[PDB]
This record gives sequence, C-alpha cells and structure tokens, in this order.
Amino acid sequence: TDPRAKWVPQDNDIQACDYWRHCSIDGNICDCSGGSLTNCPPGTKLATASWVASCYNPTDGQSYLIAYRDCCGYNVSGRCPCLNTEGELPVYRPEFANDIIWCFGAEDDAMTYHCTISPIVGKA
Amino acid sequence: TDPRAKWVPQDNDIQACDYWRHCSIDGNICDCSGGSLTNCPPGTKLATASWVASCYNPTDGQSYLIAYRDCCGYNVSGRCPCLNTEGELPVYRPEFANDIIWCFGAEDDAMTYHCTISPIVGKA
Amino acid sequence: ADDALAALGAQLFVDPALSRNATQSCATCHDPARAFTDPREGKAGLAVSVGDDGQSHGDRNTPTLGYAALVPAFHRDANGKYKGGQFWDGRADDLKQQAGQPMLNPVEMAMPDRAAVAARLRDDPAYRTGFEALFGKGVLDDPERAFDAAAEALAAYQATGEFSPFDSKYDRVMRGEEKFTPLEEFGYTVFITWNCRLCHMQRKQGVAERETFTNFEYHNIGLPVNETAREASGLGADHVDHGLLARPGIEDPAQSGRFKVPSLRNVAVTGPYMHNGVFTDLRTAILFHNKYTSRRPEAKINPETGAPWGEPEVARNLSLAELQSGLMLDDGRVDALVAFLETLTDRRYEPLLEE
Amino acid sequence: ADDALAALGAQLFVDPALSRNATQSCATCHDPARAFTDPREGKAGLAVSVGDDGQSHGDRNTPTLGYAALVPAFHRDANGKYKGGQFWDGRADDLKQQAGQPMLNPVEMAMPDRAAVAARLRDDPAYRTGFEALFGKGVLDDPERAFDAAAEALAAYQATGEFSPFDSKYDRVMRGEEKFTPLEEFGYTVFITWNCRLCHMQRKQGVAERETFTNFEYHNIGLPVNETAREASGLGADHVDHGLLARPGIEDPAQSGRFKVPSLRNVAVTGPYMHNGVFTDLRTAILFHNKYTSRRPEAKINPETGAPWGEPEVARNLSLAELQSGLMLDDGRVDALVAFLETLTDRRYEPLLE
Amino acid sequence: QETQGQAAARAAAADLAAGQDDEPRILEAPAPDARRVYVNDPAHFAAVTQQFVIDGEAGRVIGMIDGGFLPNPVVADDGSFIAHASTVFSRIARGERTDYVEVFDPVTLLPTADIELPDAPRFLVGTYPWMTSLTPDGKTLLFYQFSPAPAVGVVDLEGKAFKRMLDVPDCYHIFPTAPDTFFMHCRDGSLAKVAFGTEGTPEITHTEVFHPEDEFLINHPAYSQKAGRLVWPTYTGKIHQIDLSSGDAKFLPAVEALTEAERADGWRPGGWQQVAYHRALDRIYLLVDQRDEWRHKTASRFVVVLDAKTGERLAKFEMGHEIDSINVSQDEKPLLYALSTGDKTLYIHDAESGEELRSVNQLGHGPQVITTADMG
Amino acid sequence: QETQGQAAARAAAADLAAGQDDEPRILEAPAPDARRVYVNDPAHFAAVTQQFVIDGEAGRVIGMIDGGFLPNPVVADDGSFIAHASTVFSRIARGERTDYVEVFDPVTLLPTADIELPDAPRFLVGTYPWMTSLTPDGKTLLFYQFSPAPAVGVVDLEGKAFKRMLDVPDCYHIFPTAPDTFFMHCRDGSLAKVAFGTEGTPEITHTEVFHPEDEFLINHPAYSQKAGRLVWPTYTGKIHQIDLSSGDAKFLPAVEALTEAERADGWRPGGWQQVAYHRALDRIYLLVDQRDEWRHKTASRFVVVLDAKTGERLAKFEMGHEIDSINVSQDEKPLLYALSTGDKTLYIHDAESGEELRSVNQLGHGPQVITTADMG
Ligand code: HEC
Ligand code: HEC
Ligand code: HEC
Ligand code: HEC
Ligand SMILES: [Ca+2]
Ligand SMILES: [Ca+2]
Repeated sequence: TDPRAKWVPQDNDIQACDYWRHCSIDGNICDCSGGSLTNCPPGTKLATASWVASCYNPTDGQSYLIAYRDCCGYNVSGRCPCLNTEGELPVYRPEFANDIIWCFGAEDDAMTYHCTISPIVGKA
Repeated sequence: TDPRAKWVPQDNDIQACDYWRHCSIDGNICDCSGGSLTNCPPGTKLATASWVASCYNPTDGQSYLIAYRDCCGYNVSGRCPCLNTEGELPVYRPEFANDIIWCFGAEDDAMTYHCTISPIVGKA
Repeated sequence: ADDALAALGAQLFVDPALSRNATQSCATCHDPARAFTDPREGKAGLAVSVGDDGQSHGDRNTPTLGYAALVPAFHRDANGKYKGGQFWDGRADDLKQQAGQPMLNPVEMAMPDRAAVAARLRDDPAYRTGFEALFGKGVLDDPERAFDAAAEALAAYQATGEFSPFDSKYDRVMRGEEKFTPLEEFGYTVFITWNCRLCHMQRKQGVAERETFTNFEYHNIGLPVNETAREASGLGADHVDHGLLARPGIEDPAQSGRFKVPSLRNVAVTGPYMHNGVFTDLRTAILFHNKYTSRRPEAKINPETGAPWGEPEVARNLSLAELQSGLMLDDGRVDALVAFLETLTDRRYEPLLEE
Repeated sequence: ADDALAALGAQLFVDPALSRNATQSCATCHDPARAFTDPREGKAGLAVSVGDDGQSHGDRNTPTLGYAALVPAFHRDANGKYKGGQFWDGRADDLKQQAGQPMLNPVEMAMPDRAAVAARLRDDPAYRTGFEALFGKGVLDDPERAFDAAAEALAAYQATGEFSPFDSKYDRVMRGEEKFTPLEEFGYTVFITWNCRLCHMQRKQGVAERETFTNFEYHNIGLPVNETAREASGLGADHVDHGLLARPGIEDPAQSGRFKVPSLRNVAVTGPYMHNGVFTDLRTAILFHNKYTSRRPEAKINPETGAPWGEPEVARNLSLAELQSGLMLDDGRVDALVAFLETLTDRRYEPLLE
Repeated sequence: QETQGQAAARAAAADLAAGQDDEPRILEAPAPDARRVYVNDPAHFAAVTQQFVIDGEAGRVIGMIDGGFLPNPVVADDGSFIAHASTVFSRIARGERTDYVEVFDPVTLLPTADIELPDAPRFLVGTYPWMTSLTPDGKTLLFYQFSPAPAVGVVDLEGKAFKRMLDVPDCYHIFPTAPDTFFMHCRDGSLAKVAFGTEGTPEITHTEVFHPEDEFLINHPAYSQKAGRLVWPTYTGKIHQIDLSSGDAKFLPAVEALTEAERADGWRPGGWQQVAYHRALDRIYLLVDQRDEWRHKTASRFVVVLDAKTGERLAKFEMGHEIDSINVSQDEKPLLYALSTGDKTLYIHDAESGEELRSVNQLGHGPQVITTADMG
Repeated sequence: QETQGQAAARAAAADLAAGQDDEPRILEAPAPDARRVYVNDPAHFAAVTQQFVIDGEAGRVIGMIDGGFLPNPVVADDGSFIAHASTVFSRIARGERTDYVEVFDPVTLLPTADIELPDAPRFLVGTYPWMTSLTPDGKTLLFYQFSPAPAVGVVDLEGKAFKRMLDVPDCYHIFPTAPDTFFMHCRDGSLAKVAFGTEGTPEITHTEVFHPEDEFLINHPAYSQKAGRLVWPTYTGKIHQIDLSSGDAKFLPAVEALTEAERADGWRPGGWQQVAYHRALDRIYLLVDQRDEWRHKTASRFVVVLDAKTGERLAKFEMGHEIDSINVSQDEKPLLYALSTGDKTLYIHDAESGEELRSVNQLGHGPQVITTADMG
C-alpha cells in the first residue's frame, strides 16, 4: 500500500484495514481481540457514545452511516491496528472526529481504549 | 547476526550488543537512555544488588569481572535491547543468573527495570 | 373488503353514538386536526383528557394514533425485553384488542356494556348494512360479535395511509427529494451519535424499512407525578402508576415504572409530553433526558418551573445504562435536535409547526 | 638508607623502654605472631587491651597493623566523604602522626611526656648511633626532635614488605598460581555481588593494584555497646563513643557514630570483631550486617547470646542505603563468606587458621 | 481455505441483506476446552503486560487479560477459572507498589476475586510458570518470594484472603502435590518437600542430591500435576524425571534427548520454555538446535520427541521458524504450540507429524509463555 | 564522524588502561538549552506512555519521563521545568481513575509536584499540544475537559493545587495570552477570549467569525506564546494567522502554502503536527505531499518553508523519510525536527538547507509529538 492513495473499500474480509465499514476507524478492529464486527470482547465495556461516518459499501453501491463504538476498560489490543479518516473532521465537529477516546457511558466508568466495533445505524 | 553462534566481543562501540562488557546483559544498555556505560539515567534509581560475569576483553586479552547493576523505577527504556548469557546459570545459582530483576537496594524501594550498566569490579 | 373494513372503521371513529351521553367519539380525543391527540383543555390543561360525562379526567396523556399500526403485537423478545403492544403500559396486545376499551371505560366513553354498544350500532341503518356486508347477517344482534367487529373495523382504519403517510421532511430527505438545513443535519447527526438512537430507533443495527423512531420497548426514565393531572384524575395522592407492571399477567417487579417508548413522529405538534403530559415544551422533554447525565446544577432543574425535575414516581428500574451517557447536551445541540425532530412532522401538519 | 630508617623502626617497635614501667612495647599489643593484634585476655576477654600500668583497659579493640601502610592520609573527598587516616575514628592523619600517641596515652604505654621518651632513647648507645646517623648529631638531646624521629622510624618500619607481603591464598589465586576451592569461590562471588564490595573494596570500579578490602571510608553500622568492655574501660556507663565526630576539627553531626571501614586482610585470625571487640566469631560479625535486611532470626538475633543484637550506641547516621539491601544472607552464604575471608590470611598466618 | 475474517464478512453482508437485527453487546468467550491455549506477553520487562486467550483449533484470539509488571499466570486444570499474581505502582513504574492476586471467570473474563498480598512479597523475574502454582484442588495459590529470603506465600482462593508466608531453605520453584504439600528445588541439588497446616511451622524434608553442581537444570521444567510427573532438562539435554504421584519423590532413570554424535556436533536445547510433557501419551518434547554452549536462551528451530518410559527418540521436527517456547494440548491427537518471541506469533502444529496448521500473530511485544489446562 | 557509542568505547578503554576510578551514580541531564527537544510517544492509545528528552545537537537521548494514558506534555519556555497532565487506573486500564499533573525538574527529572485533579476531568484524546497549556508566567497550567460539557481546569503550579473548572461555550484548544486570559476556537468559526478569576463567571468575548463551516482547521495549529502568533493551517494548506500580541485577536492576511498548480495536482498537508513556526525568523514550515483529500493523517515526505509576512515560498525540502510531525528549534541557525511515527525515529535536519544531519531511533511505539522551549 501507498498510504497517501485514495482509500479503496472491500467487502470480503473484516480483519483488513480496507474493509468498507472501517472507513473512519482509529484504533484496532474488535474482531481481532475476541469480539466480532459489532460486539465487544469479554471483559471489556461497551461505550454508549459514538462517532459517525458515511462509508461506501462496494457490495451494493450504497453509503451507510456507521456509528462506531468503543470497547473500553482494557489496554489497547495491539492486533489489527487501523487508522482511516474518510469524511473525518477536526475535534470542534466531534460527532465526526476520531482521535477522541469515545468511551463515555461505558459500565464501571471504563475510559481506556481497547478496540472499536463497526455497526450500521442507517443509510446516508 | 547468527543468534546461536559463539558470541564475539568487540571493543569499539558500547551501544552494540556485542560490546565486550555486555557478555551477560539482559535488558537494555543504559548508555542509550541518558546514562552511560557505568552510570544511570536521570530520574532512575541505581540498585545496590548485582550479578556477575567474566567478560573477555579482545583489546588487552584479559578477562574482567563485570558486576552488572540495574537502573530502576522507570518502565523499560526500549532502546538498545540485548540479551547475552556468557556463563549465565539458572535461578538457583542467582549470583550468575540474569532473568532476575536485580533492583534490590534501589532508593525509594524502586523495583521496575529501566536498563543495565556494565562496571568492572575485578580481573578473572 | 380490506378497503371496506377500513371505511367502516372510518365512520365509527368519528361517531359519538358510541359514548353513553353521545357527546364523544374516538376523534374527540384523537383529533385528526392535531395529529390524533386532544386539543381540549381540562382541569390539568392539555395533560389529560375529559370523558363523556364531562367531569372524569384520565390519568395519562392521550397519545397520537399516527404510526401506531407499525407497532408489533406485545411479546417478550430473545433478550427478555418486552416489546410492542398498545397503551403507555402495553396492557392491550394490539390495535384490535385496544379499540373496545375506551368505549367501556367509565372515565372515557362510558358505555355500560357490550350490549349497550350493540344497541347503538343497531339503531343506525348504515351500520346494519356495512357490518352485515363484512361480517355476516345477524352480527349486530349478538353483543359479543358486534363489539369484536367494531374493534376489527377501527383497527383496520388505523392501519391505513391516513394514519401513517411517511411524508415528513425527514422522509423526503431520505428519498433524495430535499436536503436538511445545516441545523437539521447537525440535529440528525446528534440524534444518531448520542443516546437517542439507543431507544428512539426501530433497530439496534442495520437499516429500518419504515422508521418510526421508537424501538417499541419499555423504559423507566424517572419522571415525576404530574400533580395537577393526578388530582384531576381522582386516583389519590398515594396512587402509583406502575406502567408495564400493571399489565395483567406481568408480575416481574423489574417492570414497575416502565412505559412504552413513544414514536417521535409528529412529536413537535403533540405536546404536552410524556405519559402524564407533565412538560409543555419539546425542548423541556429533551432536557429532562439530561437529568441523569452529570452532577451539574443545570441538569437538575426544570426550565418551565425553575424547580428540580422532581423525585421519580417509581425510583427503581431506571434506564441508567442508556441515560448515564456522561455527555450533557449543550443548548446548541438541543436547538439542533428540536430542528431535527420538527422534520418528523407529517406534511399535513407542517402548518401547525408555526404555532 | 630507607632500609636504615625502617631497621631503626624495627628496633623501636619491640622495645619496652618506650613504656613508663618498661612492661610493654608496640609488639605487646600488636603481636607479630597474631597479625599484629593482641592475644592477651583482660577483664573483657580479647575485646580491649590492657596498658602498661597492668590495670587500665582501652575502650576500642586493637586493630592489625598489617596493610595499614596502604591507607591514604586523612582527607575529605570531592564527594563529601571523609577517607583515610589512622585509628578507628581517623583522628591521626597518617602513620607518622599516629606513632607517638600510644607512647603518651596513660591507658596504653603511659609515658608522661616527650621528654621522658627522649631520655629513654638517649640511654641506649645503639639508638644514639642509629638516630644520629639518620637525623644528625644531638637529635636525641632535643625531646621534640627525638619524639618526631622515633615516630618517623616506626612509620617507616610499618611501610616495609614485612607488614604488607601480599602472599595470601587470594593473592596467589589472583596471580593465577592456584585456584579457589568451590566453597571459597562461591564466597568470593557473594562478596563481590552483595553489598560487601560497596565498602570493603578499594575502588568503586576497575581493578585495584594492591587491594586491601576497604575503601577507607567512615560508616555507622549500628553496633551496640560492648557492656563488659565499656565497664573495663572505666569511661563510664554514661560515655558515648562518637567515632569520627570525635576527631578534632570534625563538627559535622552526620559523622557521629561512624568508624573507619577495616581492611579484611587477616580477619580470620584477628578476632574478636568490630571497633569494640563485641563479637567473638567471624560468622557473627558477618551476620550482624544482616540486621537491617529482614525480620527472620539470622537477622534479629545474635547467635552468640541467643538474644537480640541490642540498640545501636549511636542511633543516627546509620548506613541504611548500603545495609538495607533487601537481601538476607542465609547460612550457606555465610559459610561461603567465611571461607573466602580465610583466603585473605597472609602465608605466615596460615598455621593459625588451625 | 476461507479465513475467519472472510467468513465474518460474508455473515455480516448476509445479515445486512436479510434485515437480521442483533444487539451490540459484550461477548462471552466459548467454554474452556482441551484446545484453549494462553499466551503471556511479559513484553521485555515492561510495567504493563498482556495475556492472550486463544482457541488453538481455529487459531483465533478469544479474549485478553491485562496484567501488571512480570505477572505469573495460572490456569485451573478443570477449566473453572484462571488467575494471576501481578504488581502495579501508583505512578506507572514508580511510587507505592501493590502486589495482588486476581481470579477471573474463564468465560466472561471478569475478576471474581482481587486479593491483596501484603508487604510486596512477589518475586519479580522473567516469567517462570512454576514460580506461582495452584494446589490440585484449586483452592490455594502458592507464590515464591526471593527478597529478603526465599519463602512461599499461601493465598486462600476459596475464602479470598492472603493467609501467610512459609519460610523455606535455599530453594526455588513450587510443584504442589496436595491441598497442603508442595516440592521445591534446592541449590544443593536436592528437592525439598514442604508440608503445611493452617497454623505453625511447615514440615520440610529433603530428598538425596540428584544432580552434580556442574550439571545445570533449566528455569523451565515441565510439571504435570495430574501425572505427578516433573520433567527437568539440563543445558546438554540430559532429562531428569521425578515421579511425585505417591506423595514422595521417586527419581526415575535419566534420559538423553540428544545423541553422543549430536552433542559432539553442538546440538543443545535452547529457548525459554524448552520442554513440554504430554500426560496421556507419556511423551517429552524438547526445543533443540546447534549452538554455542552459552547461547542457551536463543531461539531453536527443531523439536525432538521422546518416549518418557524408555527414552527412545520418537520424532525430530524442523519447525520452520525461530521458536522460543513450546507446550502441547493434553487431549488425544494433541497440538504442539511453538511460540516465537521475535515474530510475536504462536505457530500451531500437529504434535504427531510436526506439520504447521495455523498461526496467530501480533501477540504483544515479546510473548514468551504458553499455558494449557489438563482437563482429561 | 565517530558515533556516540564509539567515542564512549574509546573513552572507557582509555580510563581502563589509565586505571581511572569513577563512582557509578545517577546522572544529571545537561542544562536545558535551545537545542533540547522532547518527543512524546502516545504509543497508539496504550495505557502507559513515554517521553524522550533529546539533545538535538548531539542526536542523543539525555533522559526519559513515564506517563499514563494519553498525557499532555508542556515545557516552560525559559527551561525552568516541564510538566504533564496524566491519567492512571488502579488496575492497569480499569478500576478507579486518577487524573493528576506532575511538574519535573528539567535536569534531575524528579517530580517536584503531584497535583490531583478532582472528578477525573481530563479530555482523553490523541495528543494535541494546545489542549493543555501554560500561562506565560508559567504559574498556571490550563487543561481542557470535554465530558460532561466543555470546561477549562485551572491548576496553580506555584501553589501546587487545583483551583477550579471554568464553564466555556462550544469551544476547543487553549492559547494563553496573559496570567488570566486564553483564547479558544469555537465551533461557530470565531475565537473566544476567556478572562477568568479565582471564582465567578469568566468574561467570554467572541471575535468575528474568520472561516466558513466547510473549511477545516487542523487539530495541530502552531502557537508561539512569545510572538503571540497563532498559525492555523486548513486541510488544503491555506494558513490562517491571528496576531494575539495586543491581548485581542487581529486577523492577518491568509497565505497559501501550496501553489494553485500543486493544489490542482493533489498536494495537501498531512500528518499529525503538520506545521511549525520559527519566531525569530518569522517562518512557517508545513508538512505536505501528494495525497487523496481524506488521507490527512498519513505521513508526508516534503516540507515547504515560507515567509510568514509575505507568504513567499523559501524552500521545499525533500525529507527522504515518512514524516508525521515537525517542529523547529527557536535559536539562530535552527534545526528542523522531523519525527516518523512508523520508523519510531526523530530525524534532525538543518532548517536552512533541509539536509538530514543525524537521527535518533527506537523512540517508543508510536511517537507523535515534538515539543521545544523558546528560550530566546
Ligand atoms: C379521551 C376521553 C379518549 C377517547 C374518546 C379515546 N381515547 Fe384513545 N387514548 C386515550 C388515552 C388517555 C390513552 C392513553 C391511555 C393509557 O392508559 O395508556 C389512549 C390510547 C389509545 C391507543 C394507544 C396508542 C399508543 O399506545 O401509542 C389507541 C390505539 C387508542 N387510544 C385508540 C382509540 C380509539 C380507536 C377510540 C374510539 C374507540 C379511542 N381511542 C377513544 C384517550 C381517549
Ligand atoms: C431509553 C433509555 C431512551 C433514551 C436514550 C432516550 N429516550 Fe426519549 N423517551 C423515552 C421514553 C421511555 C419516553 C416516554 C417516557 C414516559 O414515561 O412518558 C421518552 C419520551 C421522549 C419525548 C416525549 C415524546 C412524547 O411525549 O410523545 C421526546 C421529545 C424524547 N423522548 C426525545 C429524546 C431525544 C432527543 C433523545 C436523545 C437525547 C432521547 N429521547 C433519548 C426513552 C428514551
Ligand atoms: C595496647 C595497650 C597498645 C599498645 C602498647 C599500642 N597500641 Fe597501637 N592500637 C591499640 C588500640 C586499642 C588501637 C585502636 C585505638 C583507637 O582509638 O582507634 C590501636 C591502633 C594503632 C594504629 C591504627 C591502625 C588502624 O586504624 O587501622 C596504628 C598504626 C598503631 N596502633 C601503631 C602502634 C605503634 C607504632 C605502637 C608503639 C608506639 C603502638 N601502636 C602501641 C593498642 C595498642
Ligand atoms: C558499609 C556500609 C559496609 C558494608 C556494606 C559492609 N560492611 Fe563490613 N564493616 C563495615 C564497618 C564500618 C565495619 C567496622 C564497624 C565498626 O564500627 O567496628 C565493618 C566490619 C566488618 C568485619 C569485622 C572486621 C574487623 O573487626 O576487623 C567483617 C568480617 C566485615 N565487616 C565483613 C563484611 C561482609 C562479608 C560484608 C558483606 C556481607 C560486609 N562486611 C558489608 C562496613 C561495611
Ligand atoms: Ca402528548
Ligand atoms: Ca579484632
């Protein structure tokens, strides 16, 4: 990969940084530490806050809103690190900003970043 | 760079893992984090315990006893990591054993491992 | 047949002869000119409605009938979450089971019994023709068949496009016909990234075909008693509305104080808000959801009164997992959410938004 | 020439005419048969020595003169540590300044003044001959010059090969003439990896040319009073030995209770141990240093008494940084240290190991 | 053929296409089984560390546990829990030290006990599995203390409380044989039997010396508590076997893992966890390579397999990577796990053919220790 | 051109041959100077992190400081101290959270203050330098809180005590201009001036709006407190400059760091600390490369240098490595510092010719932030 090239989504492997729903992920893919595409790993705490991007699905040619959520309360998993910033805005438009640790609302006031899940919330 | 080959000391660079005094170092060379060959970096605590090896010096053809000392109370430096084991024995002969965190006697009861210095205490 | 059943329901829905003194129809309290809610003032303002005797008040706010036909029948899903049903406490399984209740409720339409309702239907030559065409000869001579038939018709009428048109600005924007303003877009953004999406969206993930901005679950968000409404209702200072736990056959005390998540469609025009009509303004309804977010002085005060929100009527089973979000909505974001929620107003009620 | 001066000093060193009643010489308390320490039993055993008057006992243990010639003259180093000098409290700057002190000390040789020392020197024809040849005619007629010249000869004699021969097993092993036994080698390895090397080694790092197993510094290791030696000394139950703070010109309260780190050469044959002779056995001397390391018995209990060591005489300025090592010596490592320290015995004292 | 990430994409696209809703939530790990394997990452002495919980059959990370400085992991042989002894400081690696034991539920990974150890008693050392050990009943955790003097700490897991330290002789490692008994290895070459009650001084009995002073026994022996079998290699690959199944130490005939030919050609064990033992099969596995005598901690590229009852070589595998530690699953047709510290990867092999089946990469900074439960 | 490790081996061999003795001890760092540079390593969101203190003239690590989760570093301009706001948890990454500020002596690196911040108020975010800032007297540290509502915490460094939180509007970042005043950037496109006291509502005054909603101002602006100059690039390399030296905001003419032709061919800034500003030369340095418009946090391989008064380009350097962050030393003949997160290496260049002069590698796991003092 040329890191500066336009990002090219695929819909065939959720563990790769170019998977279509990961267009604005910053951190680690939860599926690689024992969670799944939309569930957290045992022992971690699911935040209630989220961040949104509009991610193009090459399977059906449609763009979907992905409201990312963090799994919190463990040190960073270190497996399947990815940083994509499709449509990602600076911190003064936080609903689109991905450097913030979005662990708000997690049980037991968990605030450390482990990994991020990628559920769809609507069509753009 | 063959890891299982007999180790060949040099006397020309103290930041390399084949420098002659490092023949039983396990950790990181303190000269790479703000100390020197026989001094601890600022902010760390010099332990009083030690471990010993007989290290051959290619320059003068004599063998010296190096009694290694740990610099403690910081997370491991991460710079110039090295593991040599010339004459290193198992834990039950601890004076010669190098997996132990030899931070005893450090000021402030510092017990975390940051890096190791390589002072000469004698001839062998 | 399916058209005809709904057309019969349409006549019944506006007919005051289904009330004891003949003053009141479903449309008296669910007024089509007000997104199927009650514009009339009673001893508690618009918080609760006055029945056919002209004196009895109910103890819950009359909800909209718009989009009610999208609610699944009452059930407990995989997760042990109760879902669906009708009334704020889900005590009716579905629309057909709910429709006969106002008719016989002595604080509402107050008919003495199913025979009295049958006798009213029998009086009208057009009901005799239209009921018999759909349900068979003699239907109106048998009080049980007649009553069950009227409820079927009413339920069929509420399932028409009249009640659920999907023609709000939100629907036009989703179809690509129109665009949100920056403020409405910001409000949408906030709605789908903050906690609103955890309760007032049909699905947990994926995309809904016909979104009605409710997951149809039951939650206790800790609302206080509406004191003027509870006095008008006459239930007593010591009465507790247990919400879902009052549905016959629910016994689980964890269900106490939980009410059905309302659809937010037409929310801008169906004030006052909550199951007891306690808040006048939409902004105040949104701010009440900040109550459990943080420790700040500002979160504890009702802007309409200048006083604390009040102690919960049921102080157990609060939905703290969702509500304790650790983020308080600032006034900019509440403005944006109000702008967004206004886009959920059906086209025919847009003229109502100004007032 | 310097053979000559040392040869004079050899004469003086065994001459009891330097004591008031002629009953004692340097060699009486510094016996060459006992690595130049005192074999005699007094009221406190071998803890302290009895002077010329037959009754007066000192309050400190008589140390070896072996290797004392390698000690630097007293000074304060750039690190603020006092170093070198002579006596357990470093109150003499060097061997020359020390030599006249026992001659005039009333609890030791008890000469009443320098004039009395000169008079005894002048009465010996061999001393008239030997002193005048090195210092000039009439030296013995002037008490100050006589006393100074006697001190110079004694210091010269103590700086010969005789006092520092470097012929121990340890020296032979370092020269690669022989090897340690397994136990001795384990002892040496403990010595150089545990705290011992921080005080009983000449240098902080590198190799010493003529190692004598002391860094010449001053440390308070928290020793209790030796009650029977204190009693015998007569200094009174109210007396406190302040160590280095007693040296004239030292005022710094942090020096209270500190004593010069002893060379460990010949330690196996120079018991009892410490500045007050309080421990009889070499194993006990080592275990005592275990005191600030643990709550286990090899730490709190004196094996010679079965009771706790007893409160420090001077409870401040303890060398806790060096002594609170976090590691307690077990009996096997104490056995190994004893075996190693035994190899520091000069060849001529090997028969005393016994 | 189809990877996990690919099957997961196919399942997600199908859920999306079919309108299948699912609530985002915290997963539970699958039930512990014979093929669950734990990889601990001491991270080259870092102040915080990680353990990976892995399904060996799929080659999938199924959970993680965070630990502090040089933690010691243990895994109950029955699958009922995991635990570790760990160490944290008030300001990362400086300030007030707290040592503690956590017990975790093996499916939720939630802590079910957090038991503080008073006076900072843990031995902080490169990770040796047998420096912290469970009694066969799973009710007690025993941990080694080196400073100020060797001791063994008794932690009541049932009552969630630290109980006391047992003072021991110059001894190392803890091999528990009963609810109230464990063996240690002494400097002098003997094993010590330590018997302990609720109160009192423990009863301590030594065996005969079993190895000479110039024979070096590695820091990583294999111990099968259910077999009562201690398998202890030396630096040359000579293998000591001690049978502890009668409650007392019985010394078995020593075996040679390498030939006279190979030893004279420089074959020697090397690595971290150099030895593994399979109980049902009664088989020893040993990491070996050609190496200078003082390169004993370097990676090895071969494993030899030998019958424990006779000492006959059964197999010699070329591993194909730089391997530091090995272990096996304790079922029939076991897996041979081969962890590479340098690659940070767990290579998973069939233990009978030595063939590589799958691998799990990105396991932390310097992973070193593999642990499995013997559930049979 | 002997390396530092070779000069050291030669010095040690000379001491050995000379018989020179020296006591092993704890060093002091050299006195802070203009060529001291600090590199912080957020370590890709790990629970613990490190900062490296570097002498840029020698290319030598002179010290390190440990921190917790996503700490914010600050360095006093006059070299008198450095400090961070940091966050730890009672069991590595879970349990009770403690937020605190530490102040360190710049030569012994020992903590001289540890100040708890109540109610866990720090904003946990990938590290932005101007989310925690010193007032120009160095007596007060100001830090940003995002949850539950935007606020600025006031920490009295002289008195070693937390003072208060201040409520602020929907605004971000903190640029101190006086002992009691700082500026922030508002969502609505204005700056807000906040003047505060020990108690009471702060006086908050907005500037005029200065940018549209669709021009995006990066998270890493350069701010020279001594010049009062705020240098704020957008995603396209348009640079806003605000002169705060009067105590109020004055908007300077905007400049374009890239030509129209370069912009048409896809040149845009990118990385983390994309921009540097040299006060005495009044020069702006911007990290740029050819990239798709949403690859704005990838490394860049070029730096453009331009005169801040005229916008004229002075140079375009080819860096020869993948660079994420830049800064400069603030003395004459400055060094340009070019930190590569992927190489974990700081490359030190001559800022006039752009020539790479030396480098310092092994800087942690994902070093991102460079900080220098303006001591001039
Ligand atoms: C005022 C006197 C009313 C008249 C006449 C009717 N209804 Fe109504 N309705 C009223 C209230 C106060 C409530 C809430 C009561 C409670 O206990 O929760 C309702 C509720 C409904 C519903 C449920 C809608 C929902 O839960 O989202 C339906 C479907 C409904 N009402 C229909 C309906 C019909 C068909 C009527 C004529 C037969 C009718 N209502 C009369 C108040 C009043
Ligand atoms: C579940 C925990 C919820 C979350 C998160 C949000 N809402 Fe809600 N809302 C909920 C319930 C159960 C109710 C009715 C409570 C009762 O007993 O009466 C509501 C009510 C509203 C209303 C009033 C609607 C009406 O009276 O018809 C509005 C305007 C509303 N909710 C808006 C809203 C927004 C904008 C939210 C995100 C900030 C939000 N709610 C979160 C359940 C839950
Ligand atoms: C017994 C009564 C003694 C006679 C006769 C001599 N000395 Fe001695 N010596 C004695 C003691 C008790 C001490 C320690 C006193 C103290 O306060 O510390 C000493 C010490 C010395 C030393 C110092 C050695 C050292 O500190 O390591 C020297 C060099 C010394 N003595 C030499 C010496 C000479 C030359 C004597 C004859 C003039 C002599 N001493 C007599 C006990 C006795
Ligand atoms: C500096 C803090 C020291 C360390 C570490 C060790 N020793 Fe020591 N030792 C020290 C002093 C100051 C003294 C004299 C104390 C006094 O006031 O008298 C000693 C004494 C001994 C002795 C007795 C020597 C004799 O009496 O002549 C022995 C045998 C001895 N020391 C041995 C020893 C060993 C083996 C050590 C490491 C375990 C060790 N010491 C540590 C100062 C210090
Ligand atoms: Ca309403
Ligand atoms: Ca003695």
